Amino acid sequence: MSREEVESLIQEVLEVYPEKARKDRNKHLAVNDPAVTQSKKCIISNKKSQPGLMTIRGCAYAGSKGVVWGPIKDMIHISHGPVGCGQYSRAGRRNYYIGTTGVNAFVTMNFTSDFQEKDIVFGGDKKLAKLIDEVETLFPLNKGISVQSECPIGLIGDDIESVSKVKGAELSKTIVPVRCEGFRGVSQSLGHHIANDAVRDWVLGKRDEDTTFASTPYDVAIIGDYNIGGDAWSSRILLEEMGLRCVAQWSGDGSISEIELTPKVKLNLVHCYRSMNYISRHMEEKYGIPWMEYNFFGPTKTIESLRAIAAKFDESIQKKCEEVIAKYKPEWEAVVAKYRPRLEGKRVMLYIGGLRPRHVIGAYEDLGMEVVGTGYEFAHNDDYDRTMKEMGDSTLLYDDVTGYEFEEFVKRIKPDLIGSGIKEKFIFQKMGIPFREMHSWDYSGPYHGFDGFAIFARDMDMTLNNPCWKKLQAPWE
Amino acid sequence: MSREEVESLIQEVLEVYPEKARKDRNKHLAVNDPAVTQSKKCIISNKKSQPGLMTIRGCAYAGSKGVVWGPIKDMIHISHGPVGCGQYSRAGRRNYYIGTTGVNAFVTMNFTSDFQEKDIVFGGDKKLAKLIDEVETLFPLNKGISVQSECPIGLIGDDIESVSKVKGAELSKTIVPVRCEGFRGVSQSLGHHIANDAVRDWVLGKRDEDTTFASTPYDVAIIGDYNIGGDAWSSRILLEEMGLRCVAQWSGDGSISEIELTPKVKLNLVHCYRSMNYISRHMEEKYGIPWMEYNFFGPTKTIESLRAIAAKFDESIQKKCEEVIAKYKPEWEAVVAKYRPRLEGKRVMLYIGGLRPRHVIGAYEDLGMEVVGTGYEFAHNDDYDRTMKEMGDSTLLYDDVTGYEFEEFVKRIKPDLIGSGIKEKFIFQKMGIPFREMHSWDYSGPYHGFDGFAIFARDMDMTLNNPCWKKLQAPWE
Amino acid sequence: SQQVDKIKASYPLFLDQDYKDMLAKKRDGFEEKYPQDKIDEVFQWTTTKEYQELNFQREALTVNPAKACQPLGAVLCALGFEKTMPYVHGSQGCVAYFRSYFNRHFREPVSCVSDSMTEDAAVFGGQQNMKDGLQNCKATYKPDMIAVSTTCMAEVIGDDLNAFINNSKKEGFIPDEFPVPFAHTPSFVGSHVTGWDNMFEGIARYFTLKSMDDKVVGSNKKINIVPGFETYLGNFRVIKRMLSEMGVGYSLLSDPEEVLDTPADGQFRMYAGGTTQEEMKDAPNALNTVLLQPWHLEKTKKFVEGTWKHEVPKLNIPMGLDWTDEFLMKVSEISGQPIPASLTKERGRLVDMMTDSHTWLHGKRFALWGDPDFVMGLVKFLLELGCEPVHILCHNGNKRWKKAVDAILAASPYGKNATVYIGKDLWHLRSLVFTDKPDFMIGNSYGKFIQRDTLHKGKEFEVPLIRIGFPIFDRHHLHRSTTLGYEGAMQILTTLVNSILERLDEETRGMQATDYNHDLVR
Amino acid sequence: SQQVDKIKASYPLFLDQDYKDMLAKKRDGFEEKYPQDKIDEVFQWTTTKEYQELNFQREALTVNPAKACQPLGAVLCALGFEKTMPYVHGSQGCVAYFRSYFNRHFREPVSCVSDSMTEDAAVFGGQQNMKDGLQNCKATYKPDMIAVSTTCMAEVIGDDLNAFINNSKKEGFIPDEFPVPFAHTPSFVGSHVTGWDNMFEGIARYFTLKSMDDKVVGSNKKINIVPGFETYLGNFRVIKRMLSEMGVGYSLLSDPEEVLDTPADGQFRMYAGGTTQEEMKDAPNALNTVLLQPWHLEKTKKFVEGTWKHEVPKLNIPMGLDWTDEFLMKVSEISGQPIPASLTKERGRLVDMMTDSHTWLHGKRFALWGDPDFVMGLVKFLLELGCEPVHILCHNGNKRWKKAVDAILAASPYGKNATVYIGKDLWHLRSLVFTDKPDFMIGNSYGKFIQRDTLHKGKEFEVPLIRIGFPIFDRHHLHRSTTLGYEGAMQILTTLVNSILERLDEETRGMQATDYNHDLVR
Ligand code: ICS
Ligand code: ICS
Ligand SMILES: [Fe+3]
Ligand SMILES: [Fe+3]
Repeated sequence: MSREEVESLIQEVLEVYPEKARKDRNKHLAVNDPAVTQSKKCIISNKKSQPGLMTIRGCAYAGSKGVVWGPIKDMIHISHGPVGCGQYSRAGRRNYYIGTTGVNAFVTMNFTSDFQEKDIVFGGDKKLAKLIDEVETLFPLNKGISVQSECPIGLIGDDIESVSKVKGAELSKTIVPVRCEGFRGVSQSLGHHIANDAVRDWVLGKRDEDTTFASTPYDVAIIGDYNIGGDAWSSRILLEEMGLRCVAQWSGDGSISEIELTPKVKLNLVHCYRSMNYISRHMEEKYGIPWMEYNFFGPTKTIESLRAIAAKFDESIQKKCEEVIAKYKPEWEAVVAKYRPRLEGKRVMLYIGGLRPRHVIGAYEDLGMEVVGTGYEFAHNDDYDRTMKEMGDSTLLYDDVTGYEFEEFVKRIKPDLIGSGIKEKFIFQKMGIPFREMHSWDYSGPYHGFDGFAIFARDMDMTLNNPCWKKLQAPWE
Repeated sequence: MSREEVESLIQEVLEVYPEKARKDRNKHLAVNDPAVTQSKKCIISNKKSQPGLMTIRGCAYAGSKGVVWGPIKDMIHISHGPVGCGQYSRAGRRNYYIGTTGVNAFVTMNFTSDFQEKDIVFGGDKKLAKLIDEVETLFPLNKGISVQSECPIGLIGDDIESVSKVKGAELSKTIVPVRCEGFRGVSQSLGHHIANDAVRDWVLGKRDEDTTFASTPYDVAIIGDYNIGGDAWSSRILLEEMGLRCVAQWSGDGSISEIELTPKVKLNLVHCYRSMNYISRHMEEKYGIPWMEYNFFGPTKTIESLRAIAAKFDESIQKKCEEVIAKYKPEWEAVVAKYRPRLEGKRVMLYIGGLRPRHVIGAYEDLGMEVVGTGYEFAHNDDYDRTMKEMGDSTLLYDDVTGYEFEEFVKRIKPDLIGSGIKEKFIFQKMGIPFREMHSWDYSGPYHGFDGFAIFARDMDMTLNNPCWKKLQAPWE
Repeated sequence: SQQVDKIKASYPLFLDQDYKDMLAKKRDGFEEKYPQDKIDEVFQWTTTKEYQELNFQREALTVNPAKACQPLGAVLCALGFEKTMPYVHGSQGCVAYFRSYFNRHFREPVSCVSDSMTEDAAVFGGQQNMKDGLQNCKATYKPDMIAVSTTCMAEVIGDDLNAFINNSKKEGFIPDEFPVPFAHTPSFVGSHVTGWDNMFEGIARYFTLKSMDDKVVGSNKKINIVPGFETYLGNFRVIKRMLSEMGVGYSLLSDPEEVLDTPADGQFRMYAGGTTQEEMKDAPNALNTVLLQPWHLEKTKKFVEGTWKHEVPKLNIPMGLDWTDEFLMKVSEISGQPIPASLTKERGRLVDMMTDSHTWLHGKRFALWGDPDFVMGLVKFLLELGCEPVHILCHNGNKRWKKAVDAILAASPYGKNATVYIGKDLWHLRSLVFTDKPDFMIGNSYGKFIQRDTLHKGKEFEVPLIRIGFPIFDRHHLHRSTTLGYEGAMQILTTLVNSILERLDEETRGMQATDYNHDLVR
Repeated sequence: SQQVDKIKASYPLFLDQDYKDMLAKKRDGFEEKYPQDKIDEVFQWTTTKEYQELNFQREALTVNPAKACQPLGAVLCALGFEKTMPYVHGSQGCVAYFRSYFNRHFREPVSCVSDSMTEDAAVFGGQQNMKDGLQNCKATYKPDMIAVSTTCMAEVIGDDLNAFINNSKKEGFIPDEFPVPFAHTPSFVGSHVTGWDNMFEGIARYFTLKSMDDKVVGSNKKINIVPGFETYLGNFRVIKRMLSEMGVGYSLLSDPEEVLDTPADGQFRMYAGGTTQEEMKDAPNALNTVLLQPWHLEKTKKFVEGTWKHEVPKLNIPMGLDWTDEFLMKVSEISGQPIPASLTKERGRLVDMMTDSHTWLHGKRFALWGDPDFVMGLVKFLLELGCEPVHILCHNGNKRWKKAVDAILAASPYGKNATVYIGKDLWHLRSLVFTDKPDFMIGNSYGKFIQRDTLHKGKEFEVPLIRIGFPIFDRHHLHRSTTLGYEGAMQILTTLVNSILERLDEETRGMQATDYNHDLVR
């Protein structure tokens, strides 16, 4: 609202920084204009964070182990290095799966080499080899092993690639070395890229010569859905109701056989472009599989996505798509009728990772809500290119926002609701502003699809209109 | 020892009383002499309590509803009067049973007429009739109804007998009126007598003309076991192993059909003489059934009891009895070997209702423990007749002990362990003396029989030798 | 049989095969038990709406009540005065029961005496019992005061407590100066809370009615606090702490917290703490009197306003956020003491916990029961949490209380599915939780049998019990908890949210079936 | 599908038939899953003694550790000082993780910054990162002090913190007088408690090493208290309350209780409370220094004895009856203050609670894990209750600590079946609780997966988890609890006995099967 006021706010917030930090952070804050298409000319992204400023960004290990590789349920992922990284990331992300944990699934376990001083001084390749033998003995039903490098692995002269090659050839097992040391890159995004490269080099092509899998013209793969709270399942049900056969989903509730089967599908459905565009483009080049982005957040986006996907196939799929839309119409209409009056007019600010800051705006607009500000930890300029046309005029955009910046922006804009991660939640609850976790769905969800939309609407209503927010001022003061 | 010391202690304790109270209480305290088998010349019992002295005694309603009638599982027992009595006695006594509560068993429920002022003024017979109709509608599988009168029923001239007769004839249901008003008698004992009379008059003889029950020479009934913690089951298994057929079990886990079948047995096994001697004697006179007292507390008493019971039948039962004794010998021998060294020499004082203060002594002596004092709330002089020969010379005996008296006696004698009810427990725990509940078995048990003896020994050890008792003195005091 | 190294108690001892076979033989041979199919059919029927309609038509039968008789409350009130012996004029069985009930709730000794009236007193009254009992009690237990209540035996025969006590004094059984307040506590009227009210009014009248001439309201610069029937020691403690933090002079009248929490240090202290006689004598000089549980302190209110001339504030029980705020503000206005920063911070911490747990609390449906003030405070706090009370039961409530609770419910959208029941018992509530299933029950230990029944219908129908109230017999040391003020609100919030999460963990524990939702982080 | 009036989240939404059928199709068609019989057989095998032998032969593989890395402890220590910003020299991903870990445990904002070293610093070092980061942090968040720790990146490249900070001061990035204590906190050494120790020693050295000339032991008549790594706010609070009741002057060094418990009153307070710089400067003038968790305060002990010349008492952690007694007596001896009657009464009340629940506590078998001092205090209290520790695990313990715990166990008959494991993880413990089943587990939220596994074997094999320790992620507000002193002992006793009784109620709930033992009174 009131563009000139928003650039004024940007300048006033920036005044506190030293000159180098202020000059840097100025490039990462822009006022939105939906007409603008090339976001490079307004906002800058995917740059190093300013030291000492309390960024929200993670590291490459989080992007690779926490995001891409960890959800693969039937593999064992080794946190190679000291104890901290695997422990802080153990079961912190709700990438749901079906399995018998500790027997044939291992997502919520923490396998680590637990580096000690001697492993730092004399290297850890021999410890790695013994660890792999121990894994094979103690978890015989595992279907492969990944090695997720923490910072010291890259710093010291360890060579996990040769260990992985030798051991994998010795035990006839897929061992995937991942050089996702946390000092690499500037955020989780290079973690995504490194992980995708590991998938391509060590897993994706194992069945290039195998032609025993039976294929159909309706074979699809879901790429970049990590099944947070069951999101991927709630999307898969709609796709299969449309008459498609989902051969694989990457990587939530994913298995290594599904990854290896992906090169046999007819279309790749990319949910998170930011994290899986690398492998999607590779698959298009090497196997000729087309890919498309879709959005199952809220009924309007879901309907548009289903229609476009069905348009990629024959007339029978299109008829089935119209049947699915008709069948679900009363459910999301009832949700809208019940919850839109309680949320109409309310204003939201968001700050999330690489996809959801723009991807969820349609659902808020379906509940009659406005996104007056959004931003990303680690998005790239193409992400902002999509975001600007998604967002409205004179709205605030922030890339790699500092804690101080986001607090000041919120104190000025005064939105009715903030959606962000765990490190901002309690800050804004103390500030008396309703907050929804937009990474973990506040241990709720799923939000994808028609079934997810009802949960989304209920959650936003229950938090935004909660009576607690009216009691922060003691009656005597 | 030192009979003179104990008599002096009795005098010193008595000095505080006013003259009339002191003269009364002097007759209820005596020093034991096992040669003295006429306890009336020594101690007096079954008299009114001295007002204002904090007796432990309950009331007739407790002796009738709480003790005799309440455990009968397939009947509905109505607490007729104001709300208090049934509420305080609801599920307070662990008379265990097998059933579907609220459907075909009703032991732990509280049915009451909940008298209001208008019921006191205008009478409650019509309320009782409507209540009985409501019971029949809401609990169709009940097999009979008892009406347990509280104090106002006797005071306001209500005629529950006529209501019971009329309604029982109307609905073809057994309705047993019990005039167990709490002001009657001086303790639970007259409650026992009134309840036994109600059983005799309204239930016991319903099958006098019925000869369809098949009988055997090995038919017995267990009379006066209320199955506290499963005691009666742990005794019944021993009886059945000896080759006997337990037709009836009064009244713990008892059913009305079992009571009605009791007149068909060959021998009545009386555990609690105090509470069920009335019906046992009646059954001997009316049906010619002999009865005998037994004791399944601890291996010596249970072995003697099994042999004496088997002696009442032919040689095959006696052989089976010797086989049972041989089979169980290693179990109680192992218990003795484990727990006697931990308890040898320790001294116990007891104060319980009417049977156990003498019945548990053999069990205590089987672990090498001495009972230096015992007494009863409501025993009669035949009970003390049985008690004197089983207690050691110059041991203290107290009838209807006051709280002050028992506290002073304990302060002087300083036993290693006290066994009594809930109203004394925390008093003596605060004095730093280990305490076992001897009514409810401290929510443990069973203690009867060979299986019960192991639980008894473990309980006495765990309480007597608990580390908490060594910590009452602060190290800086 | 038993194994010496692993001894079994009744559970699981009686699950052994020999015991199972013996019990089956007993049932088959001699119990004439209804066939299991009939038992299942009747149980299923008891879970139905038709059965509920029959159940709510009851007019004469009470099943599983949720209240006790007046003298229990009278005894609890008497226990709150220094070196005071509760004395119940009437039958001794009542006192045995009162003592056992309080023993099991508090896990502490409870001192109380009877004058052991018998059938002879039924014919000729209990005057002699009173004289001898007062003399014996004073001689033996050496109390500073004897507080006299009555059982229903004494009430039905119309024993004149005043005449009996006066005659005891004139005939030398007890000194004329020895304080013997009395109260008629008929058990066929009201309930235990009414008995507390009657006993307290009796004591206050005995100490203040005849000496009002030299009394000046506000002259001692204190506020009187009357807690009513209270079985959480934390509640007494939190009221005292909150008033001390504000620097407010106060006089807690009937404070039993010391005598119900004596240390185990090798000696038995029959008396400890308690309101002194000087405090009761000086109470009319206070600025005002605050009643913490007004809905059962009506007679006390009439006496305090009519005789002490205190303008008793219209305050709810200090439970939850809003009512604690209102209590503190009224105390501030009466005493002129500002609300200090410590209480402001504590209030903010409670609000912080509310914001931290709201997502799990929102929309949860509760059935609850208990005494009127406790029930309405719990209802108000539940509405503040965004929870939905559905079945609100108060066996000893009245029409005016029910209207007040209905007005509380109508003030919030979260009260739209709530119904208030008065005069209904726990069998009524069993039917309610079958036919309109809530998420949880909040009540005393008697709710465990309802949880048993609902589980018997099936795991999907089970309603877990959250033990708040009185009596609590099957858990240890919960009588130490707090339910009043911000601290009590915090404890209740923690209990509720962690009960919710514990149930969720239980439902999601199954491997490869429901453990996809067995989250580490909640 | 969804029903607008009863919306379902993931549980139980994914138990709907369409979702079950879809998941079965996914598994059968594309997952190439091992057959269910194979999965059952392998699980059963993982529960065996032979599997346990293989599991305990592990030398290189760690599975489900029960410890974290040093800088987490360093950050927690830094948080306890007034207006202090924890600053981690190294990579920013570590700080994201530390903040989220503490957020989820405390449900409170956690402030911490990094200087975001990247691949470039791997060859040029992080000096520029330090200069710019110190300047940016000071300018933006306005701290009175910046406490510098290190991630493993910085440790491996050997960044000289002292030189970097000194150069930052000389070159004007931060004022020369601005306090910037630092500590090397290598994550490949020790654990989070070691990081706390290193950070605290760094701060104490920075404030006291160069000004010892005018310091006189005992001149300020206080006792210093060092709590160590503490994640229960009640523990800080109880130590303060106990010392205040004795009238003992004290200085709690590293007090984070205010900043981890700010009220929700409409403003965000980044800093609150905390040890002041003046207290740290004056600490050497105290009578003595008491270390509450000595087994991870060794370096601090060396500095305090060597430099401050305080005769640090040999005291265990004040957990349980005997160790609380010993702590109070040592404090009394040092300060000359007698132990007051309030603490004597509180001790007697704890003993009272012990004497009441002893019958339910006796002989219960426990597996437990956590940090060394907490574990040994819990073991000592369990032995005091007559409980049997069976599996005692401390992943970050050492041989000397293990010997001390063994000496504690040998002093009691209840320690006869106990074994102490050091360097073992929760997969080892899973095997232990399968092959030598205890009654319960006491540990942090990571034990819930062990409870899940034991339940998968069967209800008779399930080991319920009792959540005491750090981190607790799946229950709300348990970080407010207390484990030290008599109050903490009381809370733990209540938790334990009521967990026992809750399990018993669950096992006896079955109608007509096991409910003969479903007693109202326990
Ligand atoms: S992978 Fe990425 S930060 Fe695309 S690292 Fe992050 S489960 Fe976010 S906005 Mo947490 S690029 Fe997924 C994400 Fe988005 S962990 Fe999840 S919510 S759609
Ligand atoms: S019936 Fe009697 S008081 Fe004989 S009223 Fe009482 S379950 Fe006692 S000593 Mo409680 S005459 Fe039974 C008894 Fe003994 S309730 Fe139990 S333990 S053997
Ligand atoms: Fe106690
Ligand atoms: Fe919080």
